Amino acid sequence: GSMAKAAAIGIDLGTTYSCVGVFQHGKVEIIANDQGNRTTPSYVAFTDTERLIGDAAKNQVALNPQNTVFDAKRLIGRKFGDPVVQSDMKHWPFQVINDGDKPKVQVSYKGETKAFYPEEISSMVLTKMKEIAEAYLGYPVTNAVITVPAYFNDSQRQATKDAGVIAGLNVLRIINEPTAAAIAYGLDRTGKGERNVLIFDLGGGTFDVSILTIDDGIFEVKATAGDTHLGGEDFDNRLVNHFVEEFKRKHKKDISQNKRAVRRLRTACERAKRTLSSSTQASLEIDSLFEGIDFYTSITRARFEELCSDLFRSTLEPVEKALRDAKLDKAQIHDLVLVGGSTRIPKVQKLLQDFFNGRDLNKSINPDEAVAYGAAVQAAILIKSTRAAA
Ligand SMILES: Nc1ncnc2c1nc(Br)n2[C@@H]1O[C@H](CO)[C@@H](O)[C@H]1O
Ligand SMILES: [Mg+2]
Repeated sequence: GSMAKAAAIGIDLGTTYSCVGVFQHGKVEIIANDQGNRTTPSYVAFTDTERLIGDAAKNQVALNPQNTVFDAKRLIGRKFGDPVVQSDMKHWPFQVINDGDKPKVQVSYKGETKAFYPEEISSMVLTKMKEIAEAYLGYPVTNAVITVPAYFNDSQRQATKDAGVIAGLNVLRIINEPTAAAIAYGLDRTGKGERNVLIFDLGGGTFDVSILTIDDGIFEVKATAGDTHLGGEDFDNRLVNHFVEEFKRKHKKDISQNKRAVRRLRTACERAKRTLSSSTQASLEIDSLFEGIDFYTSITRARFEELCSDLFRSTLEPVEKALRDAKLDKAQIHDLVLVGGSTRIPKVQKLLQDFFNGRDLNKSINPDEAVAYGAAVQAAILIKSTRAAA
């Protein structure tokens, strides 16, 4: 009569990391990739023999900086002359060129110089997320919901759909990232009456706050605010500067000019930063860091919290601006939702909870997975084709 339908998937197409989920048997499964990772880097690398996507691209970035592309989401649907694009290009090791006032990334690939539109790079990341899902389900996937930031305009939304089409996906809908995080908690299923929800999204490179109103499952974006220069990478930079100074004091050597030693220090700092979210102290053990000197040290959570103290406190400024813009008071917020891996930091949680006078934070769904979780919930609703009974 009627063949069983393939499951639809939910994709969080992130600036630095992407995540895929599927809703089946009344629950969401966040799908790990073939290296066992629940999130996949939004990186594409180009060589003379291969195109690598995800963890394989990110793991070879150190020696291939010119031909490894990341941050395509900062370029998608924008003009080459846009001041945002011009500033961002100074920080990128890959070439960004001007093709009719549209940015393109130019790399060496399979013996030739090749330029790609940002949507083409994003389609390569979406192809990887589709293959991650098909490896778990064991059949081809066609339908997907893709999320975008709430501030994305029409051009940015259309370029995201185009990336989906190039990847061979049928895009069911483009949904806002804060709306997807709210859906993950079922905040649109609480029935009649208005609810005000604040989504606190602290990423690798940016911070976004959104205030939504939910009335009978209908979402309205009331206010957005943030900081483009505040994320997990700034906390990593504070630890790097701390340990460079520490090596200087202990061994009377400045390591800051050996890229490999700085990179090995930064990699270790980011992992120590993660350990400090669960432990009160973390060890740093690097062999032959500089001039055959082993660097074995530690950092307490109290010292890390002091190093980043100004940065953590500055997350409350966009919260107050969003509340003024929404014309609401903090007591009028019904639910607080955490998004992004950097929200696992205990001090960040404490500051926000203290600001909202001890209120509980929704953090039960892994913050790096909440957006994809909500996108997978929506994807399963959008493919329903039930015919009413008499
Ligand atoms: N448990 C964690 N505690 C502290 N930080 C974390 C954690 N997990 C993740 Br993931 N991060 C950081 O989140 C950002 C995601 O782009 C990166 O800067 C990661 O370092
Ligand atoms: Mg995100």
